[PDB]
Amino acid sequence: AVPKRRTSKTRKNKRRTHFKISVPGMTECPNCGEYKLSHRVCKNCGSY
Amino acid sequence: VKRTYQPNKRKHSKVHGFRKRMSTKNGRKVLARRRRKGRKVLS
Amino acid sequence: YRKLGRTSDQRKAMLRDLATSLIISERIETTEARAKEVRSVVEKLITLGKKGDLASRRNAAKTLRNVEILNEDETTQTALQKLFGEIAERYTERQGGYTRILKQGPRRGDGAESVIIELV
Amino acid sequence: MEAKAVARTIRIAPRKVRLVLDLIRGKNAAEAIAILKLTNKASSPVIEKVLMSALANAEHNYDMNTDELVVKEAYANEGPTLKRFRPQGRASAINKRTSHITIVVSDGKE
Amino acid sequence: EARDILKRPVITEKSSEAMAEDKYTFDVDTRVNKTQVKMAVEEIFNVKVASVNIMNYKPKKKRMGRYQGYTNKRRKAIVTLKEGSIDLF
RNA sequence: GUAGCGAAAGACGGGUGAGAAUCCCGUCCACCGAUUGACUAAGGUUUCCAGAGGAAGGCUCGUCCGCUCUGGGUUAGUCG
RNA sequence: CCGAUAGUGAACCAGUACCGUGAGGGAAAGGUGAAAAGCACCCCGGAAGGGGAGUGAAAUAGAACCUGAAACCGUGUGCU
Repeated sequence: AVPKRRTSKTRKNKRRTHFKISVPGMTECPNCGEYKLSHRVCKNCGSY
Repeated sequence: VKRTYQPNKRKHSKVHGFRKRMSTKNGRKVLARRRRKGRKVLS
Repeated sequence: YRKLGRTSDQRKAMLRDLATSLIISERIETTEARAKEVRSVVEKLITLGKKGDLASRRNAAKTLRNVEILNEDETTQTALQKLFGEIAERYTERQGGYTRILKQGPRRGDGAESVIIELV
Repeated sequence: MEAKAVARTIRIAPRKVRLVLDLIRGKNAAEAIAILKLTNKASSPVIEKVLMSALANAEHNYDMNTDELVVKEAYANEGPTLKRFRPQGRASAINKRTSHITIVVSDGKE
Repeated sequence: EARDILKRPVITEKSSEAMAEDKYTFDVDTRVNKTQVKMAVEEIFNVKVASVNIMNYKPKKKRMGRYQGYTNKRRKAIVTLKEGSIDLF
């Protein structure tokens, strides 16, 4: 239960495709505040 | 569990030791060797 | 219900001392779920204090603790005294809720989606 | 146009941090700073510190228009790893890595 | 005689706490005794003593940058005199 | 970015500071309970204490440390 | 005759660190610049690190510092 062959870098990065990370929404605060995310109270000038 | 080397200072010095190995010719042979190697340390 | 991964007796003790401290503060910062589930507890509990009977007093004293706020002017009283004489008056109307809560950002030590809880 | 700044031999792997830096590749400072204050790893505040000095440079020295600044480029590469152990009763080893970080930030022009 | 033996007097918090009283401190030769010490200083300083204690000390180890070693042992010593005092600084 | 992160109930507040789950103060709670308790021996050799410090170390963190630096620290006619 | 995997074990901290109950075994570790002339001062940063400035014939000559290969790791890019 250990490697037979070696890991080709092709196969490596190919697997690491969905190894990512996404972001936060990051809207403005028109109800109250500065650019502060969708319905978002103040982390920096926020409303909801 | 018990392993080796339950130290005693005195017993160390006794199977070792200057006054010890200066007793015998076959002891005194080696101190030269430490000195003919220039190992800095004795006993 | 919700388990928390902690154990049952630990959990009961946790929740009750939690609610205690919260009475002392009226609001506090902690994790999310721990507040999510002290929520309904202390809604039941303020529901009790809304009625003032000796029986409710007794039932409260099961859950609450042997504590003393240094009340103002160097004064002193308990969670019990406070609950049955400072608060049920205040929320004497309300028909649910009685609290509110505050999503916040993660914490440093972990990805702790923390929350402040408040009172309403 | 381009200001620059660089973090030297930082106690993180590029495999650890390439991802956090693969987002701002082609963006503005403003959105980017927000993202750094938003998402929760330990890379973030450091990278932010870096940019703040980078634009301290760009402005104190080159005096360019901040909002029109986009990311020119930014990445990192390996560095001087060190080594430690695990007791275990008998021998056992490990390596602590580092990182060489670069950001270049332009007014998107020449 | 009698002056090679006391290499210097000692000063610190505890020393000054002792100089509060008639208890004074020195660091002296390492091969000596209370009695000869007394016999020395009682006539050097022209004073007399009630008592004395002694401790000894091992070399606190030491290191300076790829070159290290030890201190020297110290025959720290104390005297608890009875009359007069000392015009020290 | 896998496996693994060694035994003992923590919670809140207050503080701290650039920065806090991991430091401090507090309240409660909890555990040992012929003991994870206290003593002495050996054995260990200054890890001790007062400060100062993040660099390296600490199996996470780190404003803390048995880490570092500095400075101090062990007192016998009866004890042995 | 060798020129730092050589040459003696050792061109430096060598019979040394280290290992070993014990005899005994036993390492690794050379190269700034002609001149330290070893980056004055500003900016950011908790600092560390930096960007300028300034030095120098030169700083991809910045103290681990002559060049600086390859494995390895990255960023762009034209055709895919």
